[PDB]
Amino acid sequence: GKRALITGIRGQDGAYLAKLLLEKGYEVYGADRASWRLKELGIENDVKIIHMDLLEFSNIIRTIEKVQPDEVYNLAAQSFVGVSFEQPILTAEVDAIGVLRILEALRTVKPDTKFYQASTSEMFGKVQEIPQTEKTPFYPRSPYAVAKLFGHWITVNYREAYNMFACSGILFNHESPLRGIEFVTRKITYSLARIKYGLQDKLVLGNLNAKRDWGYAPEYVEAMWLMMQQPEPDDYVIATGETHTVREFVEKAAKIAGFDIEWVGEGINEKGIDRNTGKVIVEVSEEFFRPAEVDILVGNPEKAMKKLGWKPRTTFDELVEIMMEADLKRVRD
Amino acid sequence: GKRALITGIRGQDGAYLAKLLLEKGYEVYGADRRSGEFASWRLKELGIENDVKIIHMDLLEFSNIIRTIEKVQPDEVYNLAAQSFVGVSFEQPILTAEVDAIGVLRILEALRTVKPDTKFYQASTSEMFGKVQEIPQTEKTPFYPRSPYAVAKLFGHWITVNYREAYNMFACSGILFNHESPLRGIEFVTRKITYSLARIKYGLQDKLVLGNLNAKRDWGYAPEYVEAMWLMMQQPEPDDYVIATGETHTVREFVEKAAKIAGFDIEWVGEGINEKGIDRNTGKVIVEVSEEFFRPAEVDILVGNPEKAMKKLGWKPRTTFDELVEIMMEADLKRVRD
Amino acid sequence: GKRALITGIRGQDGAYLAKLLLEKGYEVYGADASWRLKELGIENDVKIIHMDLLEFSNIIRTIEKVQPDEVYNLAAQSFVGVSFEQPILTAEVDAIGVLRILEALRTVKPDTKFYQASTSEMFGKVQEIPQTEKTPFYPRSPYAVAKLFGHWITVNYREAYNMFACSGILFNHESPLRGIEFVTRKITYSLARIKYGLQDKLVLGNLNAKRDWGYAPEYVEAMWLMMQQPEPDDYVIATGETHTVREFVEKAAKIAGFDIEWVGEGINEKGIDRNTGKVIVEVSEEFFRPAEVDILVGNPEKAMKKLGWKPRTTFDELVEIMMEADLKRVRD
Amino acid sequence: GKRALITGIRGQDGAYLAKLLLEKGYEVYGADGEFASWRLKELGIENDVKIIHMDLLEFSNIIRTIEKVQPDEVYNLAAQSFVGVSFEQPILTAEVDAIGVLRILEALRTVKPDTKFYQASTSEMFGKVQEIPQTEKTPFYPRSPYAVAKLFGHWITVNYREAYNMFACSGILFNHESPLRGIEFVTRKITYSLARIKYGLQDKLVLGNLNAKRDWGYAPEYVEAMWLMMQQPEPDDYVIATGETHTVREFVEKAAKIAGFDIEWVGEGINEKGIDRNTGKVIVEVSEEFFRPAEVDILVGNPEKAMKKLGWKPRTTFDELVEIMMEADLKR
Ligand SMILES: NC(=O)C1=CN([C@@H]2O[C@H](COP(=O)(O)OP(=O)(O)OC[C@H]3O[C@@H](n4cnc5c(N)ncnc54)[C@H](OP(=O)(O)O)[C@@H]3O)[C@@H](O)[C@H]2O)C=CC1
Ligand SMILES: Nc1nc2c(ncn2[C@@H]2O[C@H](COP(=O)(O)OP(=O)(O)O)[C@@H](O)[C@H]2O)c(=O)[nH]1
Repeated sequence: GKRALITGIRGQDGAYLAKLLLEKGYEVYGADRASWRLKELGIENDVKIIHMDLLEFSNIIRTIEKVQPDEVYNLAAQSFVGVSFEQPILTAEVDAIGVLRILEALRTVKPDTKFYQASTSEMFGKVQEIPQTEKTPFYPRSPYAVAKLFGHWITVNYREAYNMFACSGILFNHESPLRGIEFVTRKITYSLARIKYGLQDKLVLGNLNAKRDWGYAPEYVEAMWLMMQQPEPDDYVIATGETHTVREFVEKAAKIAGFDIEWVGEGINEKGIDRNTGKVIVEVSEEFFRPAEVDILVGNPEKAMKKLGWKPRTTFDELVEIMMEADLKRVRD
Repeated sequence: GKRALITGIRGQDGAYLAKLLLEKGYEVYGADRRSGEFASWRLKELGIENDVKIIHMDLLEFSNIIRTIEKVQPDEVYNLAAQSFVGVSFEQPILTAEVDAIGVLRILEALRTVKPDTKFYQASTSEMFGKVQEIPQTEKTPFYPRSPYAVAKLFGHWITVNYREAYNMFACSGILFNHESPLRGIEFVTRKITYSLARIKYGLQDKLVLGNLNAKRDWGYAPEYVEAMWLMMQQPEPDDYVIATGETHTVREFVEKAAKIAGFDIEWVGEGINEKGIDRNTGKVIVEVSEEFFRPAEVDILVGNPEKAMKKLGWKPRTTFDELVEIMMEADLKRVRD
Repeated sequence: GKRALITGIRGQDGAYLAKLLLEKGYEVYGADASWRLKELGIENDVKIIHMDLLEFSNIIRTIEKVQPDEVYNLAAQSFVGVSFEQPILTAEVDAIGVLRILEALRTVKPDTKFYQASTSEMFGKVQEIPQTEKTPFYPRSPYAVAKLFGHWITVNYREAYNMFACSGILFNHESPLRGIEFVTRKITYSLARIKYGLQDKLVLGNLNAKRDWGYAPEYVEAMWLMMQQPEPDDYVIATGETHTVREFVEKAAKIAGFDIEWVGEGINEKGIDRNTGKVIVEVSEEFFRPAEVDILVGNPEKAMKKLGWKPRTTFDELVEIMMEADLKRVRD
Repeated sequence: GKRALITGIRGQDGAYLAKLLLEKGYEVYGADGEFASWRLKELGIENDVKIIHMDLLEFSNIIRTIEKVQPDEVYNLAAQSFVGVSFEQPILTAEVDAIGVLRILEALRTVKPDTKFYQASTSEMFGKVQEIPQTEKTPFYPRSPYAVAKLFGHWITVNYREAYNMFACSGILFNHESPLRGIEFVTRKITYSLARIKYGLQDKLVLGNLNAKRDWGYAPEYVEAMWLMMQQPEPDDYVIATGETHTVREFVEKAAKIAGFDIEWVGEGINEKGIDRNTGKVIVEVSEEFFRPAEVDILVGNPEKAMKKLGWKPRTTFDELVEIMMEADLKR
């Protein structure tokens, strides 16, 4: 029975990771500064919530002293790229300096602690190779990305300089029913469900050609745990290795939702018609439609599949189905 | 008339940059954390102490930085400050990040808000290459920091790039390799060597204790490097440049050439950590390697390829390694003769 | 409609201040759902925004974006006990946090009116009885020490940059919005339940503890009054009189149908309802602390003279407002 | 042998304390440049003091230091001690002179509680004096971010004594100069100036308020007081001053004499000018440029308690001091 400490406990990954660790018999302490996610997973009463703020050092030190964890998963952050352009300094304090604060607190009070840093594919920014691996040169394109890159390297440096068990997971996009409404995958499934129940009329999106490497969040936090259970600390890219367009997602979700969508038109004037009603379910707005991105983010996780035995167990279709089902259920109630 | 704001004004680079811009008709405002009665010594030694306006601006106080930009309204800002000590960064990692990484973003953000048309130069370092991924290293060599200082600087470099690409601000990042001068700080091997030999020749000192005499370094002449900073800032489009000599020399060579200039015919008797420098001239021991500094042969060779600087800025090393060693040794022999 | 910014919006004071400011035509921005805002019916009228007192830049942009005319710093890590365990964190919010706001205003909008929420805790080892603005401070906890910094840095920004910065030294104030962890709500809320079977007995601490208790709505009004004066100044906001935890339990119990008779002493004191001859109130070693030697009571006359402020609710009415309110809640 | 850890080792008081403690057989460890240790060199102890890197802002760094040094006595003499800079960098000043004190205390509490601790408090905390002279009992009234931050360091030190039972002292020292005094302060300015004005390396001397009555003492004697109170059976706070005041004007007069000058104070106000009644050449001007935001007029302390309990008292005379400083600079 080990003790794990999860920052960002209220988010998609913290929630699912909490679930996973509890099933493996851990005592789970969620760092926070009630959560609808822990509750939806039915574990809000088994997750021990304690205070901790990555913005200040002394409270982190004391939290480690009191909790004495075996494993610390830092999934906490200001993860919105957009916001980071407006609040770059605050973003840096949490996503960059905050990472160091924990490492320095573990170095100072409990050096035998395992540390996982939640890195992102956003660090590859203007991709230097396709697909991307642990050896692909980084090229951040937003304050958020630059702060994350800092967190990455500072985690590698503490591993090399103090021989601490510090891992860095360079994770690519991963969704789930607990995904924020702010995200395209959830927006699509949430919206479609509502439309099917008259609570909404049309699904308004951006470029339907945008491509992403989408995975199933539960399987991703599992890779986090896997990294942490190895004899030697290392960093891994975690992704599916394939990309899909926003159109494939809408299209497949609309299908599961019962619609018989049939695209027509192109560009900003694209539309999806439900051949079951004859009305337009989806349409593109200039408000969202942005320039087709030449840089393609898709990771090559063979290193993780190799050393960790990790591998996606959900196909893109299964993921789309899971999310659409969950949201068809949510809207009914 | 143009006006420049230089952080770390009282340091080696800041002092030379100030001297250079003053010669170009610039109005020079500066700021340095190190104050006191001997702090502006580099400014006194170059004779520009009364030609530089010193203001208070700490890289950790955002409101102070903002007020400074508002009041000074600079045309060019050169961020040359920093707690530039690799060693100390392990003992003060967060403070190091707050100054060398976030301090960069504080200046940029106050510039974007107060006077967005201000040119900005960030003093990045070859330390960001750390475990060199390519030999030599160019602007394209993947970075691999090996210390909180290197990692912070990496943030400082990228945040600078991002502001150039995202806000179309004129922001430059100069990746400079070691550059020495008589103004270099005693802490560095170069001043340590010359300042020590000078004290040895004049009997004020016993011996010179160093680390591995095989350590290779790409040493350049400071005055030429700050000139490269000004060059970058005068280009139509901002960019980043590797500024180095492109060739290395061993700490041993530096001691030898320097020893002579001081009146010593050094002969190297020993192996590695047992190596010793005996002046045939008097059969006495001048140099010995203490295990206190020694470090096994480094597999990583830090050597920069400044060909891009040559092509766009028309910049290249002019002073020679022998001229550099000589310039430094003479400056300290002179300092000791007082 | 003037624009106001309130840190600590979800707390008792923040909730009541926002209601007072809204009735007066203000645009209210609250820095941080909250059951209090919803209970006052102003949840949809308070514009919620983000602001963290532990970091400086986010505060700057918030001021540059809201351009508030009045700022009320009611946010804080206000737990003496917890402050002994987290002294540094406490200082960063209750001491440096105040300076971060003031420094933001000074840098971006100097004509902004600023109110700092100080506490009688700064009198700690009371140097006079009662305590006034002229009473020497003597903080007895990291919390009180931090708040003291908050008070003085506020005085210094007024005198150095000539800013309209006020500091109100407020004593205890209660209301139906007080948290259950506080003695007064615990009393009324408990009695209500006991009256409807939901609970068995009320377990308190030293029933001899004496306190200067006021009505929160009147205290946040003094805050606003301070901010409307010609000149900025500091004021002690209190009732000037005190009562024991016993008087409170008793008066409330009488509103809850009980008829308490006190038997026992110190840690062995117990209250009995004659009407039903049963032990309702009892003291336990868990909540028992010796009778504070530092008698905390404020003389609010300066507030009368310059603000024309004074308590307008009796201790009895305060107990009634709370007891009645929690009886209604328990029913529904 | 006794082991002491001093912060601000290269500062004025830090250097003298190092000298004195070495003289008493202590192992000295100091935390804090190519000429930075110029003070240690001047007192020729530069090689008897072990230097370690510890910054008042890096808590983890402070902990490792106590852990590595295991000091018996800790004297915190480091600080961003510039009332002026204080207004330009109020947050940084607080983090170092206020929270910085707390980080040490907290590091001592958890790594080595039995360590004696000394906080370098200051008379600047009395600001707009509430009594004349000022004693340990004179209510404080800070007039700058520096003063306010220090006030926190004082109270936080007191609280760690009273609450955690630690040996924590707070020395409320009044202004004290020496030849090592920083060139930023008025005293070292005047003497460093005249050794120039009257040497053709400068014209005149521009000063601000030539009326600020100041209690001036001799640095070496004041650091003696620190060691003394730290040696008492019980920790406590003490006021350390000469109990005698002299205006900046009065200081210049004598300070100039030791170089050849006969004041001719002509003109009251910003138009005040002091000419040499000898070579008939004006050598002293004025300018609002040197008038502080919230100035502290009179400052005179009553070191009566230090006398009774520590036996401490000022020896060097005001003139002896002016002489000491004026000569070391004439020489330089
Ligand atoms: N989702 C993805 O597809 C990918 C995510 N990641 C990264 O993985 C991590 C977890 O992902 P996910 O759950 O979706 O992200 P979230 O955005 O949900 O995680 C943010 C969490 O951080 C907490 N938090 C914010 N500031 C602080 C602070 N100062 N101190 C402590 N906690 C704080 C938040 O709490 P509160 O609610 O109180 O603000 C919230 O629970 C993030 O760091 C993200 O950047 C990387 C690659 C892909
Ligand atoms: N620094 C400084 N202080 C001056 C000057 N002229 C007058 N003063 C006053 O001298 C007094 C003492 O100044 P200083 O030695 O710097 O000490 P401090 O006031 O304790 O920081 C203050 O009240 C100043 O306002 C001047 O030119 N420089």
